[PDB]
Amino acid sequence: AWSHLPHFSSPDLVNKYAIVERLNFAYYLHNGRPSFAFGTFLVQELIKSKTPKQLIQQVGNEAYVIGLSSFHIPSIGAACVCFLELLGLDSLKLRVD
Amino acid sequence: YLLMSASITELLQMCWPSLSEDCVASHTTLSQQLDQVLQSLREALELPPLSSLVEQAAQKAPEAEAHPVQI
Repeated sequence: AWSHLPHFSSPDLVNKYAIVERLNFAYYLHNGRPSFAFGTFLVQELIKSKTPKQLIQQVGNEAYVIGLSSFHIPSIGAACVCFLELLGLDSLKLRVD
Repeated sequence: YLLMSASITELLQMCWPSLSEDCVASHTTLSQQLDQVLQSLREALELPPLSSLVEQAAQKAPEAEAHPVQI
């Protein structure tokens, strides 16, 4: 029963489908915005990282996935290296790949 | 250091061990030294068995101390 005149944002339906998203670091990395990539990542997440070790490991896994995704392209690889270095981890797995 | 030894994406995708301050030139010097040695090595070592050893044992001790192979 849609009593209220609904639209592209019916309040009950809007709750039924409220699915928001933030500009995840993939935006900068995939573009290739290194220093801004790390900095915005920290701005959003470093404080938000209630589990700094766990969150750091997860971000590293994401970084490795992203890097592996783009073997041929040069720019993506360079961005991957820089983001790994700014992360604080090893810089040989991605380079070896 | 790369430029001086020669004397971005160019580099950050090469495969030296780590991008630390020293390791780059350290490895460059090590590899160059090993090559410059082994080249002269094979050069010297490319140069009767018992007879040859006997003759090589008949020289003066200071001369033998400067055996290029031993050197």
